[PDB]
Parts: sequence; C-alpha cells; structure tokens
Amino acid sequence: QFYYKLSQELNGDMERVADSLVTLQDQLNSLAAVVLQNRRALDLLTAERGGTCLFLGEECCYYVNQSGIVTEKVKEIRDRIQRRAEELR
Amino acid sequence: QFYYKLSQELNGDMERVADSLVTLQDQLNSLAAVVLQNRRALDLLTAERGGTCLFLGEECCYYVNQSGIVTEKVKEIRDRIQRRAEELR
Amino acid sequence: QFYYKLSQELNGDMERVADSLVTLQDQLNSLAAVVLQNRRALDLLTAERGGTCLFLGEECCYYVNQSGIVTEKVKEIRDRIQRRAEELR
Ligand SMILES: [Cl-]
Repeated sequence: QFYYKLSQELNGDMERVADSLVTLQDQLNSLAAVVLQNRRALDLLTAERGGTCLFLGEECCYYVNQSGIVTEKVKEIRDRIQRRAEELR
Repeated sequence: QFYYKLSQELNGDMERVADSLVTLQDQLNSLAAVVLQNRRALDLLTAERGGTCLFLGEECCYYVNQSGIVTEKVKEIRDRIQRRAEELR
Repeated sequence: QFYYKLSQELNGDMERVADSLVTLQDQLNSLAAVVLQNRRALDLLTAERGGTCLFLGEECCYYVNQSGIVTEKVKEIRDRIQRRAEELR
C-alpha cells in the first residue's frame, strides 16, 4: 500500500521532469539554429577580415550540440516510469 | 517509518531538480533576449540585402520560446512536494 | 524489501536527471560563448553607431550566467544518491 503510493508519487514527479528536460532541449535546439545562422551572417559580413573570429582577433567559439544525450536519458526515464506503472497494474 | 523516509528523500531530490529546471529556463530566457537583439542588429545591417536570411540565401531560423511549459511543470512539482510535506505533518 | 526497491528506483531516475541537467547547462555554456562572441563582433561592426544597442536604438540585453547554481544542485543530488546507495550496502 505504501509501496504503491510512493511508486505513483515518483512516476508523477518524473513524468513532469522528463517533459521539462525535453522542452529545455527543444528550446536549446531552436535557439542554437538562430545563433548558428547569426554566426554564418557575421562570417559573410566580415569575409574580407577573415570571418568573425579573425575580425575580433579571438579564438573561435563553437557550439557543442549534445541533444542526443538528453533525448536518451528522457527515453530511459520514460521506460522506467512505464515499467513501474505496469508492475502496479 | 520507511514511507516517511522515502517521501522525504523524494521531496529533497525534487526540490533540487525543480530549482535547476527554473534556473535552466531563466538562462535560456536571458540568452534568447541577447540572440534576438543580435538578429535585429543583423537584419538592420543587411536591410539592403533583404535582411539576415536573404543575405545568406537561406530559410529563416526562428526561436520557439516554450518557457510557460517548464514554468507550469515546476509549479506542479512544487505543489506535489508541498502536498507530500503536509501529508507527513 | 519495498524500501530497498523504491530507494533503487529513485536513485536510477535521479542519476539520469542529474546527467541531463549537467548536459543542458553544458550546452547553455557552449551556446552563450558563441552568442557573446557574436555580440562582440556586432559591437565592433557598429562602433561608429555606438555599438549594437545604440545602433538599434534599444535597451541592451545582457546574459545572466547562472551555471554555478545548476552545478551545485547536481552535486547535492549526486551526494544524496551516493548516501542512499551506501545506506543499502
Ligand atoms: Cl547570436
């Protein structure tokens, strides 16, 4: 009875966490496409100056997309919630 | 006794998760305002070329703000922690 | 027996959540460095116009980096998982 309740409490919290993680990654994917397009525009505008980084006289900053990691963790979390929901039923 | 302990363990973890989710969304909100201002500047600098996208000769990337989703999930999580803390007291 | 199982269920979920939080913050750190470099390039390109914000005729958008907050919450979560794993063994 207490195992049933706590398992349901954990699943309800984790469902909300998994939805938030997906949404945070979705916004990062959305924002990064705008940022990378902005960089491409800056590289063309400063082409004669060797692009953005040479124009500023700095080391280049590159974006490291790690979306597949968060996608995989969310899939594992959702599998665990589903396995626990089935154990109950 | 074990139900009391596990309920407290879950609430402590979830409080920390909810704080992190809020903070990740806050940083995304903060970063997106800088990115959108950067895009507006690029659109003005390339106005004669039809703006950023026509200047690059690409399909436009737009940002999809989904802050309200994460805000809502965090509010539900915090309500669930509070309901459980009250059940204990 | 039920306390052992639920404690293991919570640790498995939270390990995955903590990994996702770190990864979301890592991508935000990575993206912000590209965005801030983009802003520096725009400030130099619009120097005669007083920089990006004066060029657009807008209030300046600044990025509020809160990485240390998420790093700290992840460290506390991982400490809690480890304390619980030890309580079991
Ligand atoms: Cl940008």
